[PDB]
Amino acid sequence: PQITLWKRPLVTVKIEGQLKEALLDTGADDTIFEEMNLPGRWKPIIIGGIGGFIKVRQYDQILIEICGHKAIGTVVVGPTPFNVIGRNLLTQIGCTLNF
Amino acid sequence: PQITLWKRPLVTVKIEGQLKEALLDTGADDTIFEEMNLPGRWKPIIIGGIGGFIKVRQYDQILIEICGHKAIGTVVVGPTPFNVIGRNLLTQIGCTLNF
Ligand SMILES: CC(C)CN(C[C@@H](O)[C@H](Cc1ccccc1)NC(=O)O[C@H]1CO[C@H]2OCC[C@H]21)S(=O)(=O)c1ccc(N)cc1
Repeated sequence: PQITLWKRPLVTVKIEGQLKEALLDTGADDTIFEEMNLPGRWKPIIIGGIGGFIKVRQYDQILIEICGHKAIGTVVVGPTPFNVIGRNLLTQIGCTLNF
Repeated sequence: PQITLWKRPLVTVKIEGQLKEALLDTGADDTIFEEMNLPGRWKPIIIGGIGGFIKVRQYDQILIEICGHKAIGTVVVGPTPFNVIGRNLLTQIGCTLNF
């Protein structure tokens, strides 16, 4: 689909059988979600944004189906105000900026 | 232009006669740059990110020429790690996400 930027680019996402709405974020290198359980071993890491840093649990080879397109990649879980689909998964679905 | 997301979507921008590189950020509602001087009256405001909040000076009707395309809108000045072009200005240049 083509997505204008007049409203937040939110998309419905299915992850580990759960339905969530996530932000298509070209400014995010990685994907981060609110607190939730995920398969596989995780490593505690820290990510930095505008105004500070947060501790998060890193998961690898996580399946996400975002707006009907499937992708596997690293997914980070922590206290984020919004679920963010970062470039690590945007590339997988063939997402591009165009103007 | 078409912009894939394998690398950071950095673009060269001219603002107040200054040359800067800025991040095309679909996850940012507003545009914010590192410390710099700008015309017009400003109001101190606060913005929130992934790991906290920062105090910033808000400027309205600021001209930016991003990749050769012109836009006027609110520009926020504060301690951001990267210059970010938010949706308030992305919409003006006709920026869209496509997949
Ligand atoms: C630090 C910047 C490069 C911005 N980043 C992505 C960006 O889209 C965030 C994504 C985002 C969105 C909502 C809340 C927090 C973070 N938005 C943002 O910070 O914008 C702020 C300025 O305009 C305001 O609009 C809301 C946020 C404010 S980030 O959240 O910190 C980030 C950094 C690293 C990773 N792996 C993932 C995300």
